[PDB]
Amino acid sequence: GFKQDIATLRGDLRTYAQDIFLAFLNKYPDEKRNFKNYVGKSDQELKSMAKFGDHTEKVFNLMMEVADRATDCVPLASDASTLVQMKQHSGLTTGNFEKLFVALVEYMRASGQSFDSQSWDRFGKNLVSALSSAGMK
Ligand code: HEM
Ligand SMILES: C=C(C)[C@H]1CC=C(C)CC1
Repeated sequence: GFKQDIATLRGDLRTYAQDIFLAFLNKYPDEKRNFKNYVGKSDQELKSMAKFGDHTEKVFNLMMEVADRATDCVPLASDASTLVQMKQHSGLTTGNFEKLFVALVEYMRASGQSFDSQSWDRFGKNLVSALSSAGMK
């Protein structure tokens, strides 16, 4: 289920984080705007941009903590505020997070693994809702 999935992802987090974030940027190429340095780069190229591996892993480190502290795929309001109140998310809307979670769920669906993809989809919905409530537009 969801908790085991957090363990699975954490066991190879660098690899999952890159592959899911790349799935996100390739499904929604306009989202590369948020990361100028990423434009005109193949996946392999991105995977050798220091900022890429480090921002991606830090995104997934914190996403797995927020997932771990959730009850029934509902994140802590305190975690939602943090994501809203981060200066680097100033430009962001819940739409940015929507699309990340659509790509993550689709990645899990297409994987050969028994990810609880329905739980991740509810998690993404609930986090978007929490982000709105915490003041993201
Ligand atoms: C659960 C979802 C997310 C988490 C946990 C998260 C977490 C983080 C963290 C921890 C940082 C700081 C990393 C660092 O610079 O050292 C960061 C930076 C940033 N995040 Fe997010 N993030 C999430 C979703 C998003 C989404 C959906 C976007 C855009 C569509 C985004 C855009 C950015 C940008 C642009 C930066 C700074 C730019 C850079 O990488 O140099 N984040 N995020
Ligand atoms: C495109 C990727 C991997 C970005 C994810 C999050 C941050 C903060 C920058 C790298």
